[PDB]
Amino acid sequence: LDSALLRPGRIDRKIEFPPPNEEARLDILKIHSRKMNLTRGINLRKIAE
Amino acid sequence: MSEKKQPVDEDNWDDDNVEDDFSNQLRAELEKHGYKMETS
Amino acid sequence: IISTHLAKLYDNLLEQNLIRVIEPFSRVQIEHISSLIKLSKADVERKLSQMIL
Amino acid sequence: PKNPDLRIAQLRFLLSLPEHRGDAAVRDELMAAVRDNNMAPYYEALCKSLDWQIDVDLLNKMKKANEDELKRLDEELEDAEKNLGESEIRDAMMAKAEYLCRIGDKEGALTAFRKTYDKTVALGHRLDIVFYLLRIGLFYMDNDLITRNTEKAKSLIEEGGDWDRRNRLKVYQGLYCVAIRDFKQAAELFLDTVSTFTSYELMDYKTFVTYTVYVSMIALERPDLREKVIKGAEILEVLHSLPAVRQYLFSLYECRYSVFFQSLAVVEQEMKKDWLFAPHYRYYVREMRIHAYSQLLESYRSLTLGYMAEAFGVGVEFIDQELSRFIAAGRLHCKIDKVNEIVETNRPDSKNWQYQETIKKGDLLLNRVQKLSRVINM
Repeated sequence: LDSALLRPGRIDRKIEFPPPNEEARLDILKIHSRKMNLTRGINLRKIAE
Repeated sequence: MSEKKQPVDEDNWDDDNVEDDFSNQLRAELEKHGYKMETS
Repeated sequence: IISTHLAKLYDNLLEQNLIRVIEPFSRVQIEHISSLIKLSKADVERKLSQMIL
Repeated sequence: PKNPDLRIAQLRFLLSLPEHRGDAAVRDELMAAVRDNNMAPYYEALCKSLDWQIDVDLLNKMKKANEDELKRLDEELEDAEKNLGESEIRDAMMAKAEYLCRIGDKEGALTAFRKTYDKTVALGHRLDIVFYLLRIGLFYMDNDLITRNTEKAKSLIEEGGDWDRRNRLKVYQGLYCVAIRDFKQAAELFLDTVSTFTSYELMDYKTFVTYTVYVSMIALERPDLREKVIKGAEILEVLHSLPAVRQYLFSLYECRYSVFFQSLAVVEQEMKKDWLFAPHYRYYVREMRIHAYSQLLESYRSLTLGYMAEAFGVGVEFIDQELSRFIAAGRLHCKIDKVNEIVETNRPDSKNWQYQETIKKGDLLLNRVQKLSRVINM
């Protein structure tokens, strides 16, 4: 992007968003798994792995 | 209002029907049948 | 796999002719339905009892 | 916290109602009571208990520890509001107000729960708060307060699917429908037994299996029994660990009539000792009797009365007095002969018995609207 946009007085904060690790792939499966009709015994950890 | 001059002074109904048909009858059947295996 | 399913097929096909020959009448003796299925009377009696149960 | 909180009330049942059996219940109930900061719910349980004369310092160390959690809330409310997050006062006691729900009574629960209900703009906290109000609504048997937050609960699951908030909820409506004598709705809320989980209130899933089979054996007929509970691999293998309940269920299914009464005294006696089935153990087996009678008796017409003693259950005069009160009770559709020693049956077409409930409901609602009509306009 622009160096004039990379003027240090211009931008106040830049925040990086990494791809999720094994910990943060699990909870999106957790929140996303809410509206599904499941079966008891899934072991979501393996699915995240 | 509501003075009513005095001349003298679920959870509850289904098991009360069992208290109607089943008041003082059997009550503790655990041994009468074991006492009827040899008689009957 | 055939040897597994022939008994369960044999139960359904037992009952399939069983409802067939019980049709045409109102009352009959069990000795005639045993005669016309060509089978016994005790197992047919208990099996008919399973239907009305 | 409210997750082991049902065992507390079940052990209050275990303390109070068995009169001879009140020693180990007041031992382990105290073992849980005068620790984990419990203050309020056992003063009258102490009245039903013995004296326990020096409980004063035991109450003082725990109202002191309660005062510690209260005053650190009182150290949190002013730091939370200085640089505010998502109303961090109600975000602290939106979690510690369940601690105040267990430790305090329902008031410091309720004003903080209806307080914090307006904080979170999504139901991911709200519906769990409402689950907590449901669980205390069982605890104080708040039969009117459960009717509110059941509907207010169910009003939130439609956005999303939320099956850990709907199937979990069905366990609450099922335990309410078996708390009351609504068995056909209890098993129907207990229909799945698949998404039902290794719970907190039934930490054994097999206890949930026993409950749904004990309500299902009344709740459904043979077709449903010869398809549903007999072909489920998820229902067979869990009572494969049960010797008694597997035999108690199959003896009715395999027409094993005489041995059915043996385990019937076992399951009924356990039902007498059990919490939450103690209101209706007397009504349960008298349904089981007339069901087992009608199942066998609607097979034959010319079946005699002295056949059922040796093949069904011993005592000819016991069968006499037991069927006399049922035909005389107006059910068990047959007509018994006596001095030629044979039991006759009949068959009623659904023209009279289906009409009887109509005149019952008509007289009920006529009583209702006539009573209201006398109430309003003076």
